[PDB]
Amino acid sequence: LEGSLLKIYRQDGYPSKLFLAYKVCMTEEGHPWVSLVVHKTRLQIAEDPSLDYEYLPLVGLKSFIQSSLELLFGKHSEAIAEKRVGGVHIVGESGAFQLGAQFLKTWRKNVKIVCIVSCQKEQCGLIFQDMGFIVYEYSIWNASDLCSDPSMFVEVLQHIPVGSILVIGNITDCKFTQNQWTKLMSIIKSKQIFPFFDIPCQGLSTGDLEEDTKILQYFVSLGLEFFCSQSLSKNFGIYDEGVGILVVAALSNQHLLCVLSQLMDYVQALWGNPPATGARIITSILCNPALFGEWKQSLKGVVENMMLIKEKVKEKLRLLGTPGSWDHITRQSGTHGYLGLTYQQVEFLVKKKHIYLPKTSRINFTCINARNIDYITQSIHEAVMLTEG
Amino acid sequence: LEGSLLKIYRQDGYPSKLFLAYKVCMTEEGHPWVSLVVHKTRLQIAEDPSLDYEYLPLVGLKSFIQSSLELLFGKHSEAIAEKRVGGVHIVGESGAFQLGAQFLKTWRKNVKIVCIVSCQKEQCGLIFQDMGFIVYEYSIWNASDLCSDPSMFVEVLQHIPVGSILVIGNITDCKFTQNQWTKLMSIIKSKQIFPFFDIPCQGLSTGDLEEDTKILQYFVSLGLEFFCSQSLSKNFGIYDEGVGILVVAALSNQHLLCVLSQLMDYVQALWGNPPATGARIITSILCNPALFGEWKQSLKGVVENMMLIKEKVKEKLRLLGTPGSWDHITRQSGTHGYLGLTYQQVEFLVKKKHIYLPKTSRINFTCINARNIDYITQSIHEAVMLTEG
Amino acid sequence: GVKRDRNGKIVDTKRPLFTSFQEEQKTMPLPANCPSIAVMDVAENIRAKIYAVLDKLDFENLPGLSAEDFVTLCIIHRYFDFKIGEIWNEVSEEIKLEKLRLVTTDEKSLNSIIAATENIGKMVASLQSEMIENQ
Amino acid sequence: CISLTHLSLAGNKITTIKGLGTLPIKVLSLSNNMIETITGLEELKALQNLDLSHNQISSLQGLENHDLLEVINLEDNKIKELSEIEYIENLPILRVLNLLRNPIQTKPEYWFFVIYMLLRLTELDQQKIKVEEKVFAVNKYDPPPEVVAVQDHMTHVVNSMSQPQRIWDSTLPSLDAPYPMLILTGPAACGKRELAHRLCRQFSTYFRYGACHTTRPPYFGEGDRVDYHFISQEVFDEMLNMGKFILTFNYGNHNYGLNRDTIEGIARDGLASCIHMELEGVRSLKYSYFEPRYILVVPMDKEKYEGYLRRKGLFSRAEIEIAVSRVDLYVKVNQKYPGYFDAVINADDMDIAYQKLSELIREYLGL
Amino acid sequence: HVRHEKEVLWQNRIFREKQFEERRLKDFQDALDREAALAKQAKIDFAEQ
Repeated sequence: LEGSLLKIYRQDGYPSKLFLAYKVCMTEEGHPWVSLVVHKTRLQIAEDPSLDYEYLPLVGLKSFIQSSLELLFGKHSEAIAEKRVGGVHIVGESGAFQLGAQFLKTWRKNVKIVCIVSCQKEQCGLIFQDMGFIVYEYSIWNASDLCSDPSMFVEVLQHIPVGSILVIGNITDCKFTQNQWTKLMSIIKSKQIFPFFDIPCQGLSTGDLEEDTKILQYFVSLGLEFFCSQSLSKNFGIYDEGVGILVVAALSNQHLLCVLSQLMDYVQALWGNPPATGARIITSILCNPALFGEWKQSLKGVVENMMLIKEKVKEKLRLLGTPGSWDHITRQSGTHGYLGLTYQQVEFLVKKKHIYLPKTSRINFTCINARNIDYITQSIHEAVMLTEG
Repeated sequence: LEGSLLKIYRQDGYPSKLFLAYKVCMTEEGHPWVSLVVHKTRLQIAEDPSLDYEYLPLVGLKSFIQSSLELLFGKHSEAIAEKRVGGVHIVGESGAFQLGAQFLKTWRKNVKIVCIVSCQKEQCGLIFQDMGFIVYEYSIWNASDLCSDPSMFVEVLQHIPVGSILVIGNITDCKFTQNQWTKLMSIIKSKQIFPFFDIPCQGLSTGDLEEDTKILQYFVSLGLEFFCSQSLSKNFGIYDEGVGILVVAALSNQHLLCVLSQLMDYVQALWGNPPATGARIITSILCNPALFGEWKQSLKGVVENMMLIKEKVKEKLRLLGTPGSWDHITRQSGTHGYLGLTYQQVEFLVKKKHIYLPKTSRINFTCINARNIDYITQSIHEAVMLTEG
Repeated sequence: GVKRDRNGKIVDTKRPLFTSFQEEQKTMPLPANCPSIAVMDVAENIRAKIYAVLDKLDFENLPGLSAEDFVTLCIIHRYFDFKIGEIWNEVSEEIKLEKLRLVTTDEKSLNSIIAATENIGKMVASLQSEMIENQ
Repeated sequence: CISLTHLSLAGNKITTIKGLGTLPIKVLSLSNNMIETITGLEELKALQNLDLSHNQISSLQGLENHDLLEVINLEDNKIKELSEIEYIENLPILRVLNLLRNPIQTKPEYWFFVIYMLLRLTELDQQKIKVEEKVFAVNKYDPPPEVVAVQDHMTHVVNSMSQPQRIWDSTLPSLDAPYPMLILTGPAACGKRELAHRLCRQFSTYFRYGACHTTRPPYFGEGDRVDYHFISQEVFDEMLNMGKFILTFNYGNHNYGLNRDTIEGIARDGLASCIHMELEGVRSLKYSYFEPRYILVVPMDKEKYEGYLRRKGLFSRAEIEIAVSRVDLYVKVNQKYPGYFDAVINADDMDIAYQKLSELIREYLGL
Repeated sequence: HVRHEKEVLWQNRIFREKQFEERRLKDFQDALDREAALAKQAKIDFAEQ
């Protein structure tokens, strides 16, 4: 892992150096933005310092785990009555895959095959293949779209062998059309395919949990066998504490009990007891209706800020005359989105303008603000005209 | 799982039921033992207005790292700095075991031999047999002396095969001499035994943090290579935090960096970020002298609560007419130890007195209190009468 | 065990305060709870306390001036500073065997300290010879 | 000849190089020539191995435009200036450098300055630059944050020791209950000094303010020997040379330090002391054994503090941004280090800050 | 007094440990940056030819 962006940005001396990919949730200035509910959250955690500090079992402090269970289940649906759905405490940004991929590999012996998205493979499938797996890839981050594209997705679905697993990760760029939903379902039915999903940025992929889970809501209404990978360290955003959950769906209660037993074994192996600080911090924002609702509203506001930054970057790049299509930035959803830059533009930025971002340029648009975006777009336009000309 | 023993203890309608066996350190009110410094530090932590909302470091907190290394390797240790030891801020408590197992299955997969104390058979066997490692037992616990006897460890020195993964349990009572220790390592080094340690209760095992692992400091002073697990949140008072630390030891300096080159990818693919907010109290005592002292007299109060109360309970048993002075109770190090009671005496406790305990007669001495100390002594005494004879 | 000449003259400028016990002692780690070389002495001496009691009674202006009185007055007066210097010197000697390598920044401060201590000791010896010549 | 991957004209009479431009000349050997400048080469990006030894070249700005230049050989030339060292420092690929027999080669400051700037160099004048050597050159040129603080404190200790001393009143016999001391650290006059004065106001029977010293003449509004000991720079340096200083911190090229007698005077009576502190002084204090109650006083509202400093009047334009950066640095340092400070209180409002300080004192002494 | 300062500058051995720690950070990046630029050298040579 070369975290060169932030470190070189900090170690640089250019006065007008600007970083566009801060790892955490941002204000208009580069501060670790929090919802106005976090200030109250810390105060309403400190009212109970006389605790005896009882351990978290293999299931953990099931207040947090259960609250996140109703979170990922959806506090608006009825998949719980089917008693085919469960979930287990994970830690950090990878425990969800560490449980789900391991379980699927171990107990779907006939199914050691998945077709995943190559763009979000870096975040999802790398952990998925960390559990000893054989993966087919649909690289739907098209050159023309510069975002996840359902075309090659469904195209690979057509050639999927009987008895495979399908991954729809943090690719909310694919707001799959209803017709594509039906085509996906029809191809899956004829081959007994197991859908899989990963939204580590619930409330950040599109702004709200329900919108992040729209096709997920449709799948839940369908009642399929699917897992829901998620990391509350990225959606609520405890990157310091690093706590999340995984959610499992099945077709029977005994299968769900087997899933729960195997995942409890995998929890005892991986970490034994989940941490409590992150779990309780997440509980404080989940259970309280005021904190939860205002967190949703403020996170939607931050996501709309991100969308505004995407639109402004696109509009200023097309206004200055910079070659190439720019609506691809707006095609991308969530705080992650490519800019379609070449190596030469990136190297010119790094050298002369000291703006650091990869060739793929999946920058966090919450970092850019309406105050420096003019200079940023001017520098990008200069880089493009001087490097590609 | 077989949680049904404590579960039926909880279901027990007997008012004088006493699960004197759960290993966690207690106050006499039935709460996990907390100190006033804990509530105080919770109070000052409550004043934190702003947050650094980014990922916590994976190596550990600097003061926490220094404390862990000086406790596990010595106050005057040299292996601390030139990467002859290791400290990694893992997830939870079982994260160290799972990272070590990943390292084994990646590099040390050529050895599937494990040598342990019999009390660690199922415990470490769960993790080892989860990856296929064969486990071999030797009972260095004495069923006659009712402690860990050095003599069958000097026999186990011949029992142990060559080049195994040695998991260490309660070797505190296996009190060799310095020359006997040197003979022990001469036997170990001649057999290439790679040991694996775990010290989650340093400070209350013998009453001193140095004496608990003084044998480990002298181990690393000889250039031994071993992994270790450590936890301090338990014996401090903040039990629920549950964030341990993986501890490595070796001789080669660059090889630890080479191992870290893969451990970084491991940790990224497993969790990414564990929490450390609860560790602020830990450092609040372990760093400042006044709080360190005050919590040390709190520890001495706990010491009087088990081992001095051990002596007073034994004297009360002598007064009641209990045959044999149960000196082995006081001789057992730590807060946990087998009583030597047979199955039919544990069953008497569990049924007539509902003083619940595992089938090995291993109770937790921090559960012993002075409130109904008469009842506890009477229960043990009548158990001796009706079941010993 | 402190040694002088056949008349009571200082015979050292580097470690004249070393008694027999300091000379027989070397640099090794201390026992578990046995106090250090200086702790038991300070708890059981009247050496540094004479300096304090003379300070209580105007150390430098009292009747009874003589060669021996001058020598003992100078020794007792400079004993505090030179004993601190000797403590840091024995710390340096223990560091010599520690091998627990410190940054070289600790070396220059020690060099300055030992230079000042040696200058003080040599000037004290010269001033001893000077009062002997005076008498 | 666009395909020209290499060029070599060693030992010729090349006065100045021209025409090459953008040629992909990866290796260029032009030793034993009459070359005076480095013209024409600047755009030879593909030039990684350059040899211009035994020549008459002085200025080297333009070889740094060889974004790929890895090996440079200009032995026996007329190079004397050190500016090219900073110029060739901007080469992320320069790994080997040769400058022997040059007049510049005579001032080993060139040597360790190349070592310090060019951390990316693996070789300088035919030796391999070592691991500890590069940061030894670092500690030869720039003063490190923690390490210049360390050097300042060590020099303070050296000068304080080198003079006759006495049993200090500030050192009380009770180890766990020594002379009560308080330290409030933060940015430039964020009210922390005013907070200490307010503490001495209400807790007049408990505390008494301790004034730091300075090299600076009295600024208006500050009482002499009450807020700062407004002595001259020469007296400031001398009273370290006389063995009375243990710490300094530099503001506007003016140093501020603490004389031990200031603590001795207040401790001579028995009442506690409160002193406002600052970052360099805090570093020098933590390197020492001294045991006050460390308190960091910082106004988190950086914009409010910015406007407050701008409206304070006595400060120029650049004096506000430095203090704001120090505010942010203190916030990050205290929020990243567990068990670091004994207490931290907001300085956005003096009233809430003083309420927190008062409750902290009351819970300390159990009043 | 100096025992504390002796131990504080013992922690300055972390800076002495940092001596090679950030050499590693650069020794395998001071070669890759040189190597990364070679990726754009031979692609247009025969392409132009």
